[PDB]
Amino acid sequence: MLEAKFEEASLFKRIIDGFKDCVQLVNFQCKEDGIIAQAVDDSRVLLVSLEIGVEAFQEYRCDHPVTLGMDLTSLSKILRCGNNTDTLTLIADNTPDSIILLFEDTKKDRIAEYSLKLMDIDADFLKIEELQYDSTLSLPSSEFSKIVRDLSQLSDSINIMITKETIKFVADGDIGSGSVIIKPFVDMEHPETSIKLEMDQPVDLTFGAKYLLDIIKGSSLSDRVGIRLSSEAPALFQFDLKSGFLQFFLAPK
Amino acid sequence: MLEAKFEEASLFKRIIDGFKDCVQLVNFQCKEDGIIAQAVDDSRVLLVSLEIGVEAFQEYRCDHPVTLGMDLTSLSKILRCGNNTDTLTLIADNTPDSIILLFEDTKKDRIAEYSLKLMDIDADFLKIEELQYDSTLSLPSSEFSKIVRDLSQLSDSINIMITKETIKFVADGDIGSGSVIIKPFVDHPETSIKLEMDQPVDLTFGAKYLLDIIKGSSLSDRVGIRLSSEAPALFQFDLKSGFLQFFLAPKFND
Amino acid sequence: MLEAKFEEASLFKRIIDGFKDCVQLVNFQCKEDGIIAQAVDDSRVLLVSLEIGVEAFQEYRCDHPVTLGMDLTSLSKILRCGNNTDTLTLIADNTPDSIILLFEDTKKDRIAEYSLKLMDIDADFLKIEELQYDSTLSLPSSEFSKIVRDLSQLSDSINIMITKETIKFVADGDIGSGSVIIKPFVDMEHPETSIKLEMDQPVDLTFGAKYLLDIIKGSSLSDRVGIRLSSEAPALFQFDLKSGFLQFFLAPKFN
Amino acid sequence: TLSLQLPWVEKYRPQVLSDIVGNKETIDRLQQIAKDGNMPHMIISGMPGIGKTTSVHCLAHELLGRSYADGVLELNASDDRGIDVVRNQIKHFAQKKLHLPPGKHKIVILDEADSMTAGAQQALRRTMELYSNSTRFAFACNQSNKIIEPLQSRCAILRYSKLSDEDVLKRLLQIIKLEDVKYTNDGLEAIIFTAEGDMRQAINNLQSTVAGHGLVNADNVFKIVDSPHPLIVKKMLLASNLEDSIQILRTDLWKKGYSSIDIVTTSFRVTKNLAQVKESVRLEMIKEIGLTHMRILEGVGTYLQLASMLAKIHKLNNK
Amino acid sequence: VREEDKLWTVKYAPTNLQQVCGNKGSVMKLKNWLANWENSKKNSFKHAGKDGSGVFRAAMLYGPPGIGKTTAAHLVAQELGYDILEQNASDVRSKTLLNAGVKNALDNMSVVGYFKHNEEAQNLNGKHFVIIMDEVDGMSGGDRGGVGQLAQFCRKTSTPLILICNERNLPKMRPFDRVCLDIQFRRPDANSIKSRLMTIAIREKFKLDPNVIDRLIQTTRGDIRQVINLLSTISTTTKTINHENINEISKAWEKNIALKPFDIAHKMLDGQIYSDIGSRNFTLNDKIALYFDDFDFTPLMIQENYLSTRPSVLKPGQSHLEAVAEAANCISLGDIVEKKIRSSEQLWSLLPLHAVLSSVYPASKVAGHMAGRINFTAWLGQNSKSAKYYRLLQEIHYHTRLGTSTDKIGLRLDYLPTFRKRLLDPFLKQGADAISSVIEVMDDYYLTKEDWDSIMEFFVGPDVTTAIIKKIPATVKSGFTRKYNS
DNA sequence: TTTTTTTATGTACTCGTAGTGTCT
DNA sequence: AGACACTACGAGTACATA
Ligand SMILES: Nc1ncnc2c1ncn2[C@@H]1O[C@H](COP(=O)(O)OP(=O)(O)OP(O)(O)=S)[C@@H](O)[C@H]1O
Ligand SMILES: Nc1ncnc2c1ncn2[C@@H]1O[C@H](COP(=O)(O)OP(=O)(O)OP(O)(O)=S)[C@@H](O)[C@H]1O
Ligand SMILES: [Mg+2]
Ligand SMILES: [Mg+2]
Repeated sequence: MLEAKFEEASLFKRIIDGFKDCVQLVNFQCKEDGIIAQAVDDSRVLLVSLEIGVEAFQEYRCDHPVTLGMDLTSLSKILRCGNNTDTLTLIADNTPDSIILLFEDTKKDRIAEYSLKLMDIDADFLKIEELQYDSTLSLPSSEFSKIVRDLSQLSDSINIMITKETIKFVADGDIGSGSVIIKPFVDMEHPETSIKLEMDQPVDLTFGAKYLLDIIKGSSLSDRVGIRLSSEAPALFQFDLKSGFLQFFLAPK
Repeated sequence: MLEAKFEEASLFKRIIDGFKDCVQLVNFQCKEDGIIAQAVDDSRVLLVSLEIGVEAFQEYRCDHPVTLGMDLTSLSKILRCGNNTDTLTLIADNTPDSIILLFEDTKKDRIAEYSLKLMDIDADFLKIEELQYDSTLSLPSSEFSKIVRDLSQLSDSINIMITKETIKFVADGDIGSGSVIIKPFVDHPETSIKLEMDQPVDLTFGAKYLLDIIKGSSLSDRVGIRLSSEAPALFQFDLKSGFLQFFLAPKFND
Repeated sequence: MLEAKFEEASLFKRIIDGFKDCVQLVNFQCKEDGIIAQAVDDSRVLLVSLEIGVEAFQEYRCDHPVTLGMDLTSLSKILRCGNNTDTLTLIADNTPDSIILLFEDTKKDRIAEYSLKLMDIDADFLKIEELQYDSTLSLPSSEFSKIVRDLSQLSDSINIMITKETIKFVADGDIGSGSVIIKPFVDMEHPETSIKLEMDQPVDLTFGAKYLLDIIKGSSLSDRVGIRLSSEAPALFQFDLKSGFLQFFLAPKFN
Repeated sequence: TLSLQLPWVEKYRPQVLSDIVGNKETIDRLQQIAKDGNMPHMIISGMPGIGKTTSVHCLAHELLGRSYADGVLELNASDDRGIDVVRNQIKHFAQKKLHLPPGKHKIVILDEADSMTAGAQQALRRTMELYSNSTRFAFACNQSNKIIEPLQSRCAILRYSKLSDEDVLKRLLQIIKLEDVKYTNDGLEAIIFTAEGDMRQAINNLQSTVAGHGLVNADNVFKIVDSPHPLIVKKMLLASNLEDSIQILRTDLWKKGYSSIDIVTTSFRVTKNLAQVKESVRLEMIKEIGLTHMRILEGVGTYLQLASMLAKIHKLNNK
Repeated sequence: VREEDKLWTVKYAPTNLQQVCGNKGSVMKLKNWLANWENSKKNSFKHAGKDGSGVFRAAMLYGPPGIGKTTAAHLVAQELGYDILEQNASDVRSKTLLNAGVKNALDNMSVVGYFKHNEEAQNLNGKHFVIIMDEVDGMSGGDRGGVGQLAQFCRKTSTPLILICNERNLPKMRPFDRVCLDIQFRRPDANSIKSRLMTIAIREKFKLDPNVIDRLIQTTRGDIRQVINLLSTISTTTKTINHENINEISKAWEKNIALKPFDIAHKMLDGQIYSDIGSRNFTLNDKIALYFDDFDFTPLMIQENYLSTRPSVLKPGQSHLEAVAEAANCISLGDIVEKKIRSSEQLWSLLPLHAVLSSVYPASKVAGHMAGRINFTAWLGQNSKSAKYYRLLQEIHYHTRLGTSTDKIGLRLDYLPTFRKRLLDPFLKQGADAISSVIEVMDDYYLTKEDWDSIMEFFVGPDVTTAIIKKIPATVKSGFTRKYNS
């Protein structure tokens, strides 16, 4: 029934690499309008929400909302068979017991087949709230991963401040202090690297370092990331490549 | 005495790197014809043979067929220090207690002489017999290596099915299964697949041993695979003057 | 008030990485002529002496001699917080405490302000060693590091022998033995690959493998390293930078 | 000052099995073994400073001749001797090829064998069993009970005993003759008395007295080296009247700077190793000493606690 | 290789099964077990046979070291045509690579048995393997060591599995209790080792008399390897051995092995040791070393079986009850010392004192003859049961906290004697129509069916509900279980 | 005849994700 | 530019303690 012919195995590889060490066993809910994946860690601070539409596939077809449970480690184990010149084709039937993955190469003499056994997991309800966020910023994903991994060295608590149209990332450790200051920049020659900032009221929150370290793992999906800060609601971290996107909802202390 | 001069030390380096993750102690018998080395696995499942002829050395010298017991880990440690553009010379004196390795540079006179202490390998020399094989095929070593690397991630058992001129590599593990189908296509004329199939053969090997065998996928471009229903399969990497063979025994065909 | 501004911010990173493993705490003396640093290993087997003149600092202002005692496992973390096309700024008040690092990007507008708490190291480090050596050689840093890393796998002691136009590095262990012998030549086509050697009397002494492996970590600074050996004297492994040098005084093992 | 001289324990360290004045039986055994060859696996146990490491060193040297450098593998407690070392280095040395005379074998000396972990000791069994025709193992320890029984089953057991007065006196006389030192009978007697069968400690005290005063006399030896700690404690516990024991504890132990923990530990050890009094009274004295030690360890260690301990011991001895 | 280069134990090693000394029954049993192995695999080990060997696919040899377990195993392996393979703790043995190798070798054939000789009519078994594991008790405790991995290996294999260890009944070796056929090699008889020593002495021109091997093997405690090493060590200097120098030889070669916590209890409670004569032979230092051999089970065993002996060291005017009371007082003092030791500040330097107060003094107080049997300490099982009951009571208390508002002990002591009358008593006096009342009472305090089952196990004495629940009609119990499951 | 007993730092092993120099 | 052998530092798991 479910037959989805991927554009390239590397795309699904990256979309799975985005959240390797975040969750283990999850339930992909697949419908006709797209595929949604909701995951909640044990510490109850991040909410992994992955949405991939039909326009992200070279061919996607389905006629029944179904559920596919699986582990992420075995998923990456099957994806490790992928190459750079083969496409992935996902096959699922009316009785969900095993997903069939066909690795097809342009040369029709070498075709690969693999199988993934499903596990049953208690799925969680979708969190798609649009509660108003105080400030909204957009920063290149590589630079954000760099600054996060740099500030994680000093202290395990990263302070984000949005004041006087100046973004401040502070990390006061025991050996010293850390303070990276950035200003809103708009670039006209390279429209992928820019510091976009829209502020309505000053923001000042604290976040866990390992949480941001787990979030920045999705930097391989997109060239830039959108971070929405709010003083009364979980902050949003949004990656988007061309049409499929991933979101982390971090509940601040 | 013995003084064997190589062309490039990288050749011997790759030779040792090929079969150094399966066996540890190897007996190198040097005779007037060349070097012959047979080594049984610690689990006695995979036997490794290696022949290097006299026409593979820049200069060969031998007054008596002499056995040298070598540990492949220390040998790899010694050979790792050399570069790609040196001449390697193995030297052994009377009453062999150690082997000398001369690395001589070609654009300079910098000589690096290393010593390697021999070991006491109380192992019996056995005889290898060639017999008829029901199927004999050849295919690029890198492709077989990637098939093994893809299938070993599910289970440790690899089922080989040669039937109706089709190669079927099956991996039945805990999380699903994996299947690879191969049809012989003879076209570059060098990356072709030459296959002769007489009897449809069904064997089962260990994925770890397959990985240890494909780790030597740097001595040639293709692999010579010879199957047998009641005899251990022969995986061969051909050389300019010798070969590296693995006699891997199949599992119980109950 | 100490105020220094580097031309490239990665030079300080490469310099500190040299001491990162072989030295724990440092005490930078900053004067009007440049920054000096002398440190002793925990086991007190090697002595690190770094000197960087005001030629390296794009800007320099030292009102009075300043002493900055600090830790290297934190300074390296602060330096890795920078960027490849950034500039580094060291600031210290009139009384030395809580040194400030400023990373400023030259392509975009970015300010990274980091702090480092100083430490009160009672042991002074002002000793200078200026004595003639029995042999002075100079060889490419990569060629020396290769031999060191190749002979460190054989044993834990590496013996250096200097004879009449012959440099020998011997290593005898349990799995075998080895010896690399080189001759001093003059290379006209490339000067950075030549090997020079001026000897007064033959030398023969051994070092440990760990300290010799830690020393060659500074090979990423200069393309050529000098080695000064003498009869029972701290061997001088020197990497000369375009504004100063880094010299390791290594102590041999008694036989 | 620029350099020091070698101590007499290291300078006059025996290099031939005849120079050892230890246990005559085991010494002649090892001498005949080195003369004939075929050295078996051995474990030498005893007390510190009686000639265990020197004995095995002399045996290995005499048995290997010039091949000592490449045929003997020395591993002390200062080096890593875990499971990984036994797996890699010891096995590589035992498997190493070496042309030796038809009466010699490669020797693996393991000093302080009582400190090796259980995993390494277990792995050493087959390591010494499969290469018992070209590699031999000699362990030197202080407690043979710390070595597992499977390892002890594959080797000979040599238990070294304390050195009698005559042997240490003869060795000290030889050292004095070789060093031209002025001495006297009472000085040597005091040295041997303070040595307590410890040859290394005896030679060290002799050298220290020589370098500190020049003349080896009982007065000098007593002023530079105090009397043995357990003997004064024994005389204090074996006192018949309470006032005598109290005066001994005050003058000899408390007024000289001996900590209360050391005093109570020495009292416990002496009462444990005592043989003058019966078993029940010894157990009661040990009970009281432990009751006192429980207060000494809690930080209440003073002279009053030791005085009360002595008073309770005397009350127990007071029928 | 020459003759004088091997030890006497190697040149006199058994070359066939007819030269093994003692334990003939064990070697014959293992030989029959290995012979019928293919007869056992052809019917999938369902038929055990008259010998009882054939249902287990693995054999575990356990006994003291140096009696010939490995030797006999290798001998039968070479004699029955099985291709031998050995791996032990001297090689790397972990959960990662050892498991992979052994799994790949359980149902793979041998290339050595194929290439060596496979054309003659020797046996169809040469293609098979025998995985002989030595020093099984030397592996790591946890699962990463591979003891449980090997225990699972002994369940699914197509090749005979041979396990050889020196210490069998250990916690680490618990998984091997019901998976492999156990064979115990015991102390060899004196006649066979006597003949072997006669032969090895007449061969080496060693003068030796038959009167000494008895005391020799007695002090050696059944170890032929140690005996051979002893003769090889002393024969070089003393050419003739007899009843004159045997005392020094026995005193110098005494096997100093730690006793199990059962022999320690026997030696501690032995009245002859504390006599005026035995005191100066087995000194107090040896008595403390006895406890230090195993300082974890000795005090528990002493406290368990100190009042189960007949004392022979009773002072004039003292009864058995007085000595037992003093021993129990010293036991309590030693317990206080042990609590001070195994608590904060780590006062381990008080371990010798705990030797005297806990074990030495109470045993000396009641030393004598053993009336019955040396019973194992029940304090371990009682502590485990008490911990389980405390966990269950904690769950019950945290379930009922919303209504009870009391402590754990306050709920166990007073609330349960009423919960019993509320829950279970309406079942005995009303039948099956009182189920709704019990359900309401349990939901009033958020009780569960498992909680109801655990509640009835706390009462003791005249209230033992273990038979009361059986006296309840099964219809009422089934109705209650079905009602609570809806 | 048969298996657990707290906390406390030192010791030893292993798997283990990770950071970086090297090879088709 | 990239893939993967080599590797060293970090969490886990037990094991003694006179
Ligand atoms: N029998 C002896 N004859 C002569 N000198 C001896 C004798 N025993 C010991 N010594 C001296 O003591 C020094 C050290 O002896 P060792 O053998 O190291 O002591 P030990 O018996 O091994 O006890 P350890 O090492 O503390 S376990 C030697 O270098 C000699 O100077
Ligand atoms: N019953 C026996 N008869 C004759 N010699 C024996 C006997 N048992 C042991 N030996 C000797 O002891 C040597 C070692 O025997 P092993 O079987 O290795 O000892 P073990 O019983 O396996 O105990 P280990 O190895 O410590 S687990 C043999 O080579 C023989 O020389
Ligand atoms: Mg010693
Ligand atoms: Mg054995």
